[PDB]
Amino acid sequence: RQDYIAKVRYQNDLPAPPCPPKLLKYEIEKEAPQKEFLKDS
Amino acid sequence: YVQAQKQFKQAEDSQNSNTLAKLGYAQCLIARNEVGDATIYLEKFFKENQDSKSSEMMLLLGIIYSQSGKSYYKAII
Repeated sequence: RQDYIAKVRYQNDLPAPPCPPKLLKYEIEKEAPQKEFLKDS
Repeated sequence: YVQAQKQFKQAEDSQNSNTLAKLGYAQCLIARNEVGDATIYLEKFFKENQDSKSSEMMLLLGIIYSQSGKSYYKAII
Protein backbone atom coordinates (compact mmCIF):
# COMPACT_ATOMS: atom_id res chain seq x y z
CA ARG A 1 0.00 0.00 0.00
CA GLN A 2 2.02 2.94 -1.35
CA ASP A 3 0.40 5.94 0.34
CA TYR A 4 1.25 8.83 2.67
CA ILE A 5 3.86 8.03 5.33
CA ALA A 6 2.83 9.01 8.86
CA LYS A 7 3.44 7.55 12.32
CA VAL A 8 0.91 7.48 15.16
CA ARG A 9 2.32 7.31 18.70
CA TYR A 10 0.21 8.39 21.68
CA GLN A 11 2.12 10.48 24.23
CA ASN A 12 1.44 9.46 27.84
CA ASP A 13 4.94 9.93 29.24
CA LEU A 14 5.01 10.76 32.94
CA PRO A 15 6.70 14.09 33.72
CA ALA A 16 9.69 14.47 35.99
CA PRO A 17 8.97 15.16 39.70
CA PRO A 18 8.46 18.89 40.30
CA CYS A 19 10.01 19.05 43.79
CA PRO A 20 8.23 22.28 44.84
CA PRO A 21 9.48 24.50 47.68
CA LYS A 22 8.40 23.15 51.06
CA LEU A 23 6.06 25.05 53.35
CA LEU A 24 7.25 25.88 56.86
CA LYS A 25 4.98 24.81 59.71
CA TYR A 26 3.80 27.54 62.07
CA GLU A 27 4.66 27.65 65.75
CA ILE A 28 1.01 26.73 66.40
CA GLU A 29 1.44 23.63 64.24
CA LYS A 30 3.52 21.95 66.98
CA GLU A 31 1.92 20.28 70.00
CA ALA A 32 4.01 21.89 72.77
CA PRO A 33 3.43 25.55 71.68
CA GLN A 34 -0.27 24.65 71.33
CA LYS A 35 -0.24 23.37 74.92
CA GLU A 36 1.51 26.56 76.08
CA PHE A 37 -0.91 28.82 74.17
CA LEU A 38 -4.20 27.14 75.13
CA LYS A 39 -3.26 26.89 78.83
CA ASP A 40 -2.69 30.68 79.00
CA SER A 41 -4.24 32.47 81.97
CA TYR B 1 -5.15 20.81 87.61
CA VAL B 2 -7.32 18.19 89.36
CA GLN B 3 -8.23 20.59 92.18
CA ALA B 4 -8.92 23.48 89.78
CA GLN B 5 -11.06 21.23 87.57
CA LYS B 6 -13.04 20.03 90.61
CA GLN B 7 -13.53 23.65 91.73
CA PHE B 8 -14.74 24.54 88.22
CA LYS B 9 -17.18 21.61 88.32
CA GLN B 10 -18.51 22.76 91.70
CA ALA B 11 -18.87 26.30 90.33
CA GLU B 12 -20.78 24.95 87.32
CA ASP B 13 -23.09 22.91 89.56
CA SER B 14 -23.69 25.92 91.82
CA GLN B 15 -24.51 28.36 88.99
CA ASN B 16 -24.87 27.17 85.39
CA SER B 17 -24.79 30.75 84.03
CA ASN B 18 -21.06 31.09 84.86
CA THR B 19 -19.69 30.63 81.34
CA LEU B 20 -16.17 31.48 82.57
CA ALA B 21 -16.26 28.51 84.96
CA LYS B 22 -17.14 26.10 82.13
CA LEU B 23 -14.44 27.56 79.87
CA GLY B 24 -11.92 27.20 82.70
CA TYR B 25 -13.13 23.62 83.16
CA ALA B 26 -12.40 22.98 79.48
CA GLN B 27 -8.98 24.63 79.91
CA CYS B 28 -8.27 22.32 82.86
CA LEU B 29 -9.30 19.35 80.71
CA ILE B 30 -6.74 20.54 78.15
CA ALA B 31 -4.21 20.89 80.99
CA ARG B 32 -4.67 17.23 81.99
CA ASN B 33 -4.14 16.29 78.28
CA GLU B 34 -7.78 15.09 78.06
CA VAL B 35 -8.23 16.24 74.46
CA GLY B 36 -11.20 13.99 73.69
CA ASP B 37 -13.08 14.78 76.92
CA ALA B 38 -12.54 18.52 76.38
CA THR B 39 -13.77 18.19 72.78
CA ILE B 40 -16.92 16.32 73.85
CA TYR B 41 -17.58 18.85 76.64
CA LEU B 42 -17.09 21.78 74.23
CA GLU B 43 -19.43 20.21 71.64
CA LYS B 44 -22.07 19.66 74.34
CA PHE B 45 -21.73 23.26 75.55
CA PHE B 46 -21.91 24.64 72.00
CA LYS B 47 -24.99 22.58 71.11
CA GLU B 48 -26.71 23.64 74.34
CA ASN B 49 -25.65 27.30 73.90
CA GLN B 50 -25.63 27.93 70.13
CA ASP B 51 -26.69 31.56 70.69
CA SER B 52 -23.90 32.32 73.19
CA LYS B 53 -21.25 34.74 71.93
CA SER B 54 -18.23 32.96 73.42
CA SER B 55 -15.57 33.97 70.88
CA GLU B 56 -12.70 32.23 72.69
CA MET B 57 -14.70 28.99 72.85
CA MET B 58 -15.14 29.09 69.06
CA LEU B 59 -11.44 29.89 68.58
CA LEU B 60 -10.51 26.90 70.76
CA LEU B 61 -12.97 24.72 68.82
CA GLY B 62 -11.38 25.82 65.54
CA ILE B 63 -7.88 25.05 66.83
CA ILE B 64 -8.99 21.63 68.15
CA TYR B 65 -10.75 20.77 64.88
CA SER B 66 -7.68 21.83 62.89
CA GLN B 67 -5.62 19.48 65.08
CA SER B 68 -8.18 16.75 64.38
CA GLY B 69 -8.25 17.67 60.68
CA LYS B 70 -11.41 15.81 59.63
CA SER B 71 -13.66 18.56 61.09
CA TYR B 72 -12.05 21.36 59.05
CA TYR B 73 -15.40 22.84 57.96
CA LYS B 74 -16.52 23.31 61.58
CA ALA B 75 -13.15 24.96 62.21
CA ILE B 76 -13.78 27.35 59.30
CA ILE B 77 -17.25 28.21 60.64
